[PDB]
Amino acid sequence: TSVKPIFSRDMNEAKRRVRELYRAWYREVPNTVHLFQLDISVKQGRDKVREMFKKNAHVTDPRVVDLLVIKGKMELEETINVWKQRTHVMRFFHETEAPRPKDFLSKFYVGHDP
Amino acid sequence: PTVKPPTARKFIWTNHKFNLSGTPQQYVPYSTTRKKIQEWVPPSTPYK
Amino acid sequence: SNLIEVFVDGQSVMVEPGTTVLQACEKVGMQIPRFCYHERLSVAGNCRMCLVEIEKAPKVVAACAMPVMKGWNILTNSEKTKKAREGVMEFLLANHPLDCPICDQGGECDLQDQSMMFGSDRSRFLEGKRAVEDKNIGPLVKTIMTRCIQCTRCIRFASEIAGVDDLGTTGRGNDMQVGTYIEKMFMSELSGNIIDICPVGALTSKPYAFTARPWETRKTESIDVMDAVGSNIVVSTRTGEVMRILPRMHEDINEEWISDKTRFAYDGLKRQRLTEPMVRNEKGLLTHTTWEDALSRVAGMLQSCQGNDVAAIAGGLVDAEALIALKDLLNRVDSDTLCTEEVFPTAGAGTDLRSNYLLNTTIAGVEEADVVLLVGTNPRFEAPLFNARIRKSWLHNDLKVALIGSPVDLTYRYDHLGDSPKILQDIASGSHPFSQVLQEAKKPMVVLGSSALQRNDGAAILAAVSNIAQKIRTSSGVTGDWKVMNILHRIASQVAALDLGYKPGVEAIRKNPPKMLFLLGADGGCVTRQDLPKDCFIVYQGHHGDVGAPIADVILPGAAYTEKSATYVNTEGRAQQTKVAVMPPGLAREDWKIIRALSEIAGMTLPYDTLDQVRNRLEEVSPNLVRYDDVEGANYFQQASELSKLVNQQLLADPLVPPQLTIKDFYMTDSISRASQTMAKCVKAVTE
Amino acid sequence: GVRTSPTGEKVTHTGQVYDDEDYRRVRFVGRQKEVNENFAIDLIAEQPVSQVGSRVISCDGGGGALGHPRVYINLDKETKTGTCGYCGLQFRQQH
Amino acid sequence: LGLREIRIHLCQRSPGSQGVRDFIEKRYVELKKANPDLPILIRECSDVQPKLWARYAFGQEKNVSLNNFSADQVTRALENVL
Amino acid sequence: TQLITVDEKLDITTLTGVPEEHIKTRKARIFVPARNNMQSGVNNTKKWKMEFDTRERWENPLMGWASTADPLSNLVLTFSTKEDAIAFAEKNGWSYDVEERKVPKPKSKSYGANFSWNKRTRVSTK
Amino acid sequence: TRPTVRPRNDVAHKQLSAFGEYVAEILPKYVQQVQVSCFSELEICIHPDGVIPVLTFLRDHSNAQFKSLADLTAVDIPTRQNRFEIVYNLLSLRFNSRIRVKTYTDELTPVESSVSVYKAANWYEREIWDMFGVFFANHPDLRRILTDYGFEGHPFRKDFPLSGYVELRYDDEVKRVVAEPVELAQEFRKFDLNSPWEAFPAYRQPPE
Ligand code: SF4
Ligand code: SF4
Ligand code: FES
Ligand SMILES: [Zn+2]
Repeated sequence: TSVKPIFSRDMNEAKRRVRELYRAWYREVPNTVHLFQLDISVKQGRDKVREMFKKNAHVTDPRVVDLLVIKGKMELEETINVWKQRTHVMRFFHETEAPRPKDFLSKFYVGHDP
Repeated sequence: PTVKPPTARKFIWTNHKFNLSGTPQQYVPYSTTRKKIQEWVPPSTPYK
Repeated sequence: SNLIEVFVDGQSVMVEPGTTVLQACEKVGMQIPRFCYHERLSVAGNCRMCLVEIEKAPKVVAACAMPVMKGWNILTNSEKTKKAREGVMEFLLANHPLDCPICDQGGECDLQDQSMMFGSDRSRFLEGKRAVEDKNIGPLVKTIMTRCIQCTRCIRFASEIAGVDDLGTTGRGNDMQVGTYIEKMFMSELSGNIIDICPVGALTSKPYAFTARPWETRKTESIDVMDAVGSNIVVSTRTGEVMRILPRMHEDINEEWISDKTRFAYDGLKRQRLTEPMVRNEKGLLTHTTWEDALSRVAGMLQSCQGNDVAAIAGGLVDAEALIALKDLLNRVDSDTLCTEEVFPTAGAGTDLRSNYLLNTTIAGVEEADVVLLVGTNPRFEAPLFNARIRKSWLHNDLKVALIGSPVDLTYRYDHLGDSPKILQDIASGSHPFSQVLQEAKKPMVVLGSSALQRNDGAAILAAVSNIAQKIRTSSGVTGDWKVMNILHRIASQVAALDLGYKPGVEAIRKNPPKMLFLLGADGGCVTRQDLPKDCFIVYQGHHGDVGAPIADVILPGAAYTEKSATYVNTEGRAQQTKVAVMPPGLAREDWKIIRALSEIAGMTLPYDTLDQVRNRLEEVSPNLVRYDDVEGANYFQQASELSKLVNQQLLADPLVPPQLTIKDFYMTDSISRASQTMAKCVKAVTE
Repeated sequence: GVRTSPTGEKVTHTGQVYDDEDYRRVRFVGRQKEVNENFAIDLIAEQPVSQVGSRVISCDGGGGALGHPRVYINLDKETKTGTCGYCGLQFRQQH
Repeated sequence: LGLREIRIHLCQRSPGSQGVRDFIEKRYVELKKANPDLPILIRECSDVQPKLWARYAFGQEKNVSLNNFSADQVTRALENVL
Repeated sequence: TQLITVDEKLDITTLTGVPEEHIKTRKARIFVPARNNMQSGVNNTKKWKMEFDTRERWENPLMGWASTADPLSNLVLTFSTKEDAIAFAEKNGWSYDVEERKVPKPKSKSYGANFSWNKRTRVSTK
Repeated sequence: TRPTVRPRNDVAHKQLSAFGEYVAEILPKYVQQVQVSCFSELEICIHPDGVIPVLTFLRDHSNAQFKSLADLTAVDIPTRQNRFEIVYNLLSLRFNSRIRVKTYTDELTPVESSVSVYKAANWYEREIWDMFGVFFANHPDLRRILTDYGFEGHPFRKDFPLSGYVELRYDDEVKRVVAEPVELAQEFRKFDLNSPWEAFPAYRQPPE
C-alpha cells in the first residue's frame, strides 16, 4: 500500500507544523481585533481559537493533519490580509443561540432528535 | 375593439377591479385546504 | 445433465431444462416487453408483445410458452423483432382512450413505458375506438373497464390464488367485456392485491383514486403490522405525511402480496389520533396540558407507590424498544406484573422454550409439507397471506388439509373433522384412517390457531397437540431437523412480549389486585374499572384511542408504527426493523423516549439514552432480536412435551369455534381498522 | 352564491372555514379574503343534458383542438347517464 | 434479595456451548422441577458467546461465560446463581 | 516510490466541514431499492442506494407547504457494489445500516403444467 | 436513417484511431486507455504520474501541437477507490481535433500543478481546489474563488447536499449579518423519475 505523502514523515513533523501554525494564530489575533473594530476581548477569541485546535484532536493520518495545516494557513493569510470582513470573523464565533442542550428532558420538550 | 368586443360567457365582470396594493381592500394569501389530521374529540362525561 | 445451451444474442449460457425463453433472458440480464405474463401466475400466451426471433424460423415465436430446446440462438434485438413489437404496440394503442391525465397510473403505467421504449411514434387509425361500459366491482376498487386491454391477468389471479371465480370474459371480437355479468360485488380477502396486478389504469384504488401521482411521492422501507406475518411494505409517503402503501417482496414471505385491510388501513391511522398528554380535571373532564404537569403527576404517583400494585398491560401494536424500556423501569422500582390482551398457558415452560410459542417451520417451507391439519382457526381471516401460501402449496404440489372446529369458507376443498378436542386427540391417536394417513405420511404439519388458545382448556389442547406432534416425532424417523408442529398468533407484539419474559394473560392481575397500571394499547375489555379497585390510576399511552381511552386517568400520546423505528418479530421469529416515515402530529414523542424521560423525572435513572443503547440492552435481553432479517431454528421438542406432563387436565367437549369467522369480524378488530371510514363503507357494503 | 361562517366570513367552495381558536382569522383582519364569488359545481346542474340517439359518442368541448382531447363515451346504461371526465356534462341516448 | 430471571445465550458450535447443550438435555427438566416459579429462558441467535446471565435484586445482572466448560461446571455455576 | 505511507482508515469529516451534530445524529441506510410493484420492470435494480433517515417536516403556517430544517434530507447516493458502499460509509464517518439484496427466485412453469390430466393444477378458465 | 440522423465522419474516426494508437504505442509508461467515441472525439485515460510529462509532450512534439486548453474538470464519482477525474481538454490549432485527457485521482494524493506548462490552468486549478479538494502540490496560489471565505466544505461533492448548512440574515441585536443553520420554507420536492425497462440495450453492463 505505497501511498504518496504530502509534506511530512509521521505525525511528529505534523505536530511541528501545527505548532508553528498555532504560534502564528496566537500572535496574529491582536492585530485583527485591533483592526476590525471588534466586540470581544482578546483572551476570549484566543480561547475559542485554541478550542478549535482542540476540536480535531483525534486525527492520526499525516496527510489529513498536513491538509488541516494548509487550511489554517490559507485562513490565516486571508485574515492577515483585509480580504475578509466583520461578518466572517463574527461568523467564527457562535453567539446566535440556539442554546439547545444535551439534556434529555430538554431534548424531550423540543424533540424528535435522535 | 368596438368591431367585436364581447364573449358569450356569463362569468365576466363589468367592474374590472383595478390594482389595489396599499388599500384597505387587497389580496391575502391563505390555504385552500380543509382539516389536516382531525384531532381526537375528548368526551364530555366524567368518570366520577 | 440438466443443462441446455442457448446463444442469447450469440452469448452462450447453460439453462435448466423445462424453463422457457424469458427466464433465460432474465438469467442473462435481458428483459422482454411483456404484458400478460406475470411471475406469480400461470402462463397464458395472450399479450403477444413478448415476441422474439429465433434464427431459421419463418414465424416469430412467443417467449413465454416455448420450451428451451438444445442449442438455441436467440435474437432479442433483430430487425423483424423490433418490427413486430412496433406492430403489436400500434395495435394496442387503437382501443385505449386518451385518459393519460385523469388516469391513476401516470408514472406507473406499463403501456406508456413500453410505448416509449419499444413502440412507434406516428399513429394511424383515423376512426373507431370502441367504448366499454364500466362496472361497480366493489366500493373498495374503482373500475373503469374502458382502459382495460383485455390482458387476462386478473382472471388467472382469481382462479388460482383467490379461487373465487367471479371475473370472466364476456363476448367475442372487439367486444370482450371482462368482469362479472351479474353485478355482484367481488369481495374476498386479498382483493386489494388486484389493483397492483392490473398493469394498466383499469382496476384502481377507491380511497386513493384522485389524491396523488407517483412521481411526487417518495418511497420508504417498512414492515407490516396487525398480522403475525409482516409483509414487506413500502409506504408511498408525501409531504411529512403519507399517500398510500404498497407491498414489496421478501423471499420467505409475501412475495407480491398484502392484506386488503392492511392496504386500506392508513385512514384510521390518520383519522382521530391523539395529539397531547391529557390529565383529568376535578369537574371530571379529561383536559389536555403540557408534558410538565402530566409527567410530574405520573412521577409523583409512581414514586409514592410500590408493591405488587405496579401493572402494565401491553397489547396491540407496540414496540420491542418500548417494552425493554418499560420492563427496565419496572424493575428499577420494585417488582412486576405485566400482562397482554391475549392469554398463553404456562405449564410445560411455555414462556421460554422457543419451540412451542411460535411457528416452528418456514412459511415458505410449508410447500414441502405433505399432510396438514389445522386445529381451530380461520387462516382466511387470521393472516390471509398464510392462507394464500397454503392454497399455492395445494395448487402446485400435493397436500391433504383437514380442519378442526368449524366448517368455514376456506376455498380449496378441505377436509373437516368436527368440533371437540377429545375427537382430535382420540381420532388422531388411537385408530382412524386419516390418523393412518398421519402415521404413514412423510412430512406432516399440525397448525395450532391462536383462536382456540383463548379458552381455559388451552393447556390441555396444547398438551394434546404436542402429544400428536410427539407421536409423529417418535414415528417414522422423519426428518430431524424438521417438524409437524407449528402454531400461529394474531399480534406481533404478543410474540415479542413472549420473547422478553412477560406474563401472557391478565391472570396476574386477576389474582393480585394492582393499584397503578399502564395500558399500552389495550383495545379490548381485558380489564376494566370494575375488575379492579376504585382508585385505579391507569395511564393509557396510545394513539387514536376511542375504546380504552375515555376510561383512562392519564393519557400519553404514543407514536404509531409509521412513526418510529420499531423492531418487530414475525410468527416464525425474524427480527424486522421498521423505518421512520412520518413524524407524528401533536406533541407525540417516541415511546422509549417517554419511558426514559419518566425514569429521568422520577427518582431513578437508566444507563441508556439513545436507540443504539436501547439496542444494546435489547441485545442483553435477547440476542436474536438485534440480528435482523434472519430465521432462528430451535430444538428440544420432546423436552418441551415431557415438560408438558406437569399439567394434564380436562379437554372439555365444548364445540370450539373461531370467532374470526366473518367479514365484519375481519374488518373491525383493531382500533386502526375500527376508526377508518373506508372499512366502515366496505362493512356496510358486505352486510347490506 | 356562497355561504357564511357563524362568525360572519365568506366561506369558499372548499369547506375550509375556521375555528375561534385560530390566527389565520387574525391575518384576515382588515384585509379582504378574496374568495371566488362564482362557484364551479353550480353551473353544471343548470346545463341541459345533451341527448343524442346514438350508442357511442364523441366529445371535444368547445371548438376543435381548443379544449380537452376527444373522448368516446358509452351510453348503454340507462339510469346511469354517461359523464365526460373532462367536460362534466352528461348525455342520454334516445329510443 | 431473591431471584427473578435467568437467561441463557447459546449457538450451534462451540465446545462450552456444546457442554451447555448437554446440560440442557440432561438437567433442564430437573431444573424446571426444581423451580416452577423462576422464568429461566434459553436463546440462540446464529452464533454467539454462550453466556449465562441472571437478573435479580432490583435489576442487578450477573454474568458467567460458559465458554470451553463442561456440563458439571455449568451445574456448579447454576448452583452459584441459585 | 515506496514513500511515507501509513496503513489506517479515513476520517474525512474533519475535511468536509460538516457539523458533527449531523454526523453523530443521523444514520445512513444502504439498500437495493425494491421494485415499484405496480409496474413490472427490473431495470430499477442493479444499484445500491444510500439514503438517510426521514426527519421532522412541519407545515408552513402561511401557505400549507412542507418545511424542514433538514439539510441532509433529500440526498440519495447511487452505488454499484455493496463492498465500496460500506467502505464509503465507513470512510465518511457517519454510522450506517446495511440491508440485504433479495433476488427473484427462479421457478418452473409450463403451459403443459397448466393443462395436466389428473393434477389439480388447472386454469379452468382460458 | 437517411433523414433526421446526424451523419458521422468515418474519415475522422480512422484518423483519430490511428493517432491514438500512435500515442499509446509511443508512450507505454502511462497510457491505459485510448478510446474513440462514436461521435469522434479522442479520449486518453491516464495514470496520475505522467501529468507533467504527457503535457510537455502534448504541448510540443510538432506532430500534435495542441496549444489550446479547455476544461480541467473533476467529476465526482463514488464507488471507486480513486474517486475524482481530472479532465484536461486539449485543442490543436493547426489540426482541428479535440482530445480529452482523463487522468484519475483520489481524495488525498495530489496531482502536480499544470500551471508550469499551461498558464491557462491556473485559475482552473484554484477553482477545482476550492470546489472539490484535489490537492495541487508545487503550485504557487491555492486560495478560495467562487465561495465565501467563511464558507467551507467543498460543495461540488455529491456528499455535500443541495442546500448548504449555513444561511444568512440580518439582525439588529448584534447589528450585523449573521449565519444561522438552514431553515427551508419549502421542501425542494425531489422527483423519483428513472423509469425501468432498459432504454439502451447496447450499454447493458454485465451482471455479477
Ligand atoms: S382488467 Fe386489467 S388485469 Fe384484467 S384483463 Fe383488463 S387490463 Fe388485464
Ligand atoms: S392505463 Fe396507461 S395508457 Fe391507459 S390512460 Fe392510464 S396511463 Fe394512459
Ligand atoms: S407473455 Fe407471451 S404472450 Fe404475453
Ligand atoms: Zn368531454
